[PDB]
Amino acid sequence: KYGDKSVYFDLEDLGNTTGQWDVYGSDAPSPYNPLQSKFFETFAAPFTKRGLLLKFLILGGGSLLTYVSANSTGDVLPIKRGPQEPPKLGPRGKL
Amino acid sequence: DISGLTPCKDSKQFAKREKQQIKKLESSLKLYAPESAPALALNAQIEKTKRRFDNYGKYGLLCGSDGLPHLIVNGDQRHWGEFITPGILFLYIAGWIGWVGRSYLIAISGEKKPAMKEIIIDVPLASRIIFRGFIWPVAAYREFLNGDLIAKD
Amino acid sequence: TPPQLDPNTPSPIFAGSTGGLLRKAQVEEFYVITWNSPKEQIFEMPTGGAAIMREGPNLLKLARKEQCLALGTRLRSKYKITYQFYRVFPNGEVQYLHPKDGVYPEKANPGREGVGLNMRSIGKNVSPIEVKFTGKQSYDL
Amino acid sequence: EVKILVDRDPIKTSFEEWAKPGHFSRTIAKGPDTTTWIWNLHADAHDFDSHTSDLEEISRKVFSAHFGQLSIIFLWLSGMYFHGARFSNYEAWLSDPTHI
Amino acid sequence: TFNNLPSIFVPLVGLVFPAIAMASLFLHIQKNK
Amino acid sequence: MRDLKTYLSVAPVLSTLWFGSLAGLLIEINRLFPDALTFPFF
Amino acid sequence: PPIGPKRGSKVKILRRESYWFKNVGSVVAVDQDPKTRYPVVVRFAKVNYANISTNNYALDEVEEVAA
Amino acid sequence: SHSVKIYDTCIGCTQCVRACPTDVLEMIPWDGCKAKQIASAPRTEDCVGCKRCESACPTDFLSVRVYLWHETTRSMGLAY
Ligand code: CLA
Ligand code: CLA
Ligand code: CLA
Ligand code: CLA
Ligand code: CLA
Ligand SMILES: CC1=C(/C=C/C(C)=C/C=C/C(C)=C\C=C\C=C(C)\C=C\C=C(C)\C=C\C2=C(C)CCCC2(C)C)C(C)(C)CCC1
Ligand code: SF4
Repeated sequence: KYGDKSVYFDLEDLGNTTGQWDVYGSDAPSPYNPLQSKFFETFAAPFTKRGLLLKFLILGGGSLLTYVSANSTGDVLPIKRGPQEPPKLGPRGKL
Repeated sequence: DISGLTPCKDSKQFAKREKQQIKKLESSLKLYAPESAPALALNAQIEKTKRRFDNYGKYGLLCGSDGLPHLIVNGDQRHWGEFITPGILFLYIAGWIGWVGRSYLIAISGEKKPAMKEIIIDVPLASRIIFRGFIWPVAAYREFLNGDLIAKD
Repeated sequence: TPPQLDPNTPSPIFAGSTGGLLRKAQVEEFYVITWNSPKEQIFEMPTGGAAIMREGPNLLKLARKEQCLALGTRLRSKYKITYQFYRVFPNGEVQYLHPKDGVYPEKANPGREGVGLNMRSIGKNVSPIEVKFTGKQSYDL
Repeated sequence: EVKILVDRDPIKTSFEEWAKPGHFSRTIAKGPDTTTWIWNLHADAHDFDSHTSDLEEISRKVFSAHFGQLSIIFLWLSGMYFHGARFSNYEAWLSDPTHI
Repeated sequence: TFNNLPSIFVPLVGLVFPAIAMASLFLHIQKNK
Repeated sequence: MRDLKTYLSVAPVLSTLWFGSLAGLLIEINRLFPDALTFPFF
Repeated sequence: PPIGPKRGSKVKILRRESYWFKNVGSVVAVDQDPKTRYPVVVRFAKVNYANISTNNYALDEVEEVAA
Repeated sequence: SHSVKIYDTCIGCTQCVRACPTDVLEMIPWDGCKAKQIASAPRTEDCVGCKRCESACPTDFLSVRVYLWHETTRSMGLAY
């Protein structure tokens, strides 16, 4: 009996003694409109498969990153501009 | 003239160092009255500096291109006074100390609780033992020959 | 001896602390200690704070064995009461743990056997070269 | 009520406890088995809650220790005022307290 | 396009390959046969 | 004075007395023979 | 016959794993039971790292010193 | 988990067991000492490794002897 006066070791009800309570888990039904839910369930199902989501994210993020860096003109980031200045000589002539 | 070093009584950089330090002291001597006590202390320091440089001149110190007394510790007799005559004077005194503190430790080794004489030194026993180490080298020599210097475990 | 068969006895009066059973009880073993206190009194429980154990039987569920045995030694040395704790896995199978013979382990009860016991001095252990490329170590011959 | 509440001659002034070192405890008032004894002597030197387990003796010890600390602070102040008297330019600083 | 090759490979080794290796080695770290 | 000579026999009191005497000796030697870098007395 | 050294005999230690290895000690007592493996109780002048001056030693882990 | 092996130099003083905060050790009957008891170690799986057992063993070096080994949640002193 877990609900007795200061008894907290009901052995068959070991979820209440171990602290397996859902502090905030609500079993209340779906709050969203079912048509919006159906839209998201059909349009996000392609991303459900994990082994096909990890591969997709890898080969899509790397693709977009190696692409947007390649076709980045010399206005976004200055490393692709160049010196844009006469190169100055180093110490001792150049050495 | 060993190791490419001119002597310090002949080194121009040594005399220049002397004159520089003396001018540095005199520039601090101008701010005080000539009869005042800081001025007299500065003048005493000036004579101390002058006779210090004179003594480094006369004692055979060798001065380099930087103009500072270098010590020739190799073994040349001309410079034994730089390292060996002090060095023996160290090994004597140091060997006094260790021959005393060892002997004391042997004299309080046969007590019941000999640790309460390590922290509370028997001044009579220590004063009897202290001058035993005056002529310590013959005692250490003989104890090396008699085997009393090294414990046999 | 037969174990003591942990019942649903009451617990001490405690206002709650941040030293309880977080997840080592949900998925792994947690522990429970039972002690018979002759009177109701205050005691410093090992999870931080101060609880008031009741008269007669008490029961406190703790997260690891060191809490249980620390509290037990403080009980046996300060309040002189006889403690005995268990280990309860999250599926059940409460394991009797502390005395294991009824008498405390400092007393040489017969029946308990020699396990973890080498019949040699400590420096007669062979070197690691003797037990190299073998699953055994230098202290298991 | 708040009485005076003192007692006469609780501890005998003598150098007997100056002689035996580490007198103030059980495990230090035996002598040095090792050199850790010295460190544990100085470490537990002012640990009056470890020497005697009563607040009376502890409180007397810390009270007289505060008196020793006050004697030290007064001695240090005497030193500073004296070094300002005989070993200072305090007059010359008063005459020109911006370049002296 | 040879001054553009650093822009291809520095992200692909420094951002993409570290994500690949971190993910794969985190899966290898938590695997259970 | 009994048991004061035992306290003054203790290692720190005795060490501070010995090193105060020794330091005064060295200090007064360096006053007498300042700025020494050789032993010329032979 | 009493086995081992005597209750005041000086002895040295041949135990490799001891603090007082190749160091002399004083035999306090020898347990005459022929079932105790380490009967020779020795007393040493200087403590070990555990601040302990005595340990029981075996008969073959000990050597009666000739001094 | 750990490996608390003891050796026959034990004298049966029962201090290793009275220091043990996890009941790893327990005195058993024995015939090798004046006290006629020796300290076994059945519950080695409960050993945290704190070595209070061998900080209380009054032998020349040690009789109880903790060899640190595979660390489990009981041996890593984990309440979570
Ligand atoms: C060593 C490899 C490496 C490389 C190649 C980059 C590259 C870049 N970093 Mg840096 N970064 C790195 C390591 C690296 N980082 C580390 C180790 C740290 C921690 C100190 C940082 C911290 C850091 C900060 C704090 C910031 C950057 C920013 C940037 C961007 C440059 C800013 C700019 O002018 O573009 C401007 C370009 C944009 C604003 C557009 C971004 C385009 C994104 C990246 C494309 C998305 C690709 C893909 C879907 C996601 C990745 C997939 C994955 C598999 C890699 C550029 C993409 C800046 C930035 O852009 O923030 C996002 C910025 O604020 N980085
Ligand atoms: C009102 C001030 C005050 C008072 C009354 C005390 C009183 C006490 N403290 Mg506390 N403490 C204080 C301030 C104070 N402390 C401060 C400011 C700190 C932070 C550093 C601490 C940190 C502290 C710790 C961490 C511990 C104590 C402990 C103790 C007790 C024993 C101390 C002892 O015997 O050492 C006697 C005195 C010494 C051993 C000398 C200390 C030498 C100092 C550290 C060297 C510095 C000197 C100088 C600046 C350096 C130059 C020296 C020169 C010669 C080269 C005692 C109850 C101990 C205790 O109760 O444990 C049970 C303990 O463990 N204190
Ligand atoms: C109005 C009276 C009075 C005054 C002035 C003080 C002042 C002081 N007390 Mg307090 N004290 C008082 C009443 C008073 N007490 C009472 C009634 C009690 C009992 C409840 C205590 C119990 C008490 C304790 C337990 C301790 C103090 C301590 C201290 C000193 C703290 C250090 C400080 O601030 O240095 C500032 C320094 C000075 C002002 C220099 C002091 C110089 C004069 C001569 C002494 C002050 C007058 C004093 C009460 C003696 C009266 C005459 C005497 C012959 C009877 C300080 C001097 C602490 C201390 O330092 O220990 C010594 C301490 O441990 N007092
Ligand atoms: C000369 C007079 C005298 C004599 C013979 C005694 C004798 C005694 N006192 Mg008392 N005492 C005195 C003066 C005296 N006291 C004074 C003036 C004070 C006020 C501070 C006290 C306060 C006092 C307390 C609170 C206690 C004693 C205790 C004792 C006993 C132990 C002494 C000991 O081992 O410590 C010898 C210690 C020393 C000689 C150290 C001197 C420390 C001084 C005060 C501070 C010096 C600090 C220094 C400036 C800073 C360090 C600098 C350095 C790094 C260069 C013994 C019966 C103890 C006792 O009986 O209780 C069990 C005790 O608890 N005394
Ligand atoms: C370990 C390295 C080292 C070395 C080799 C030296 C060496 C020297 N230093 Mg330097 N110094 C050092 C570390 C060192 N110092 C450190 C660490 C510091 C900072 C604390 C200093 C700070 C320092 C200063 C500030 C000064 C020196 C000075 C000196 C010189 C000492 C002159 C003197 O007074 O002795 C003279 C000899 C003695 C004091 C010994 C006398 C011993 C007694 C009387 C017994 C001897 C007689 C005996 C009975 C045997 C007789 C034989 C028979 C009849 C029985 C000397 C060249 C001084 C100097 O002149 O500058 C060059 C100087 O002003 N040093
Ligand atoms: C001359 C010279 C030199 C050189 C030299 C050499 C090289 C040497 C070597 C040497 C050696 C190679 C040595 C060895 C030794 C060894 C040993 C082994 C020893 C021992 C000893 C002892 C043991 C002692 C002790 C003691 C004493 C007596 C005192 C104090 C105390 C005591 C006890 C510590 C030079 C060049 C620098 C410079 C010039 C001069
Ligand atoms: S502490 Fe050492 S000697 Fe004592 S019972 Fe345990 S194993 Fe034996």
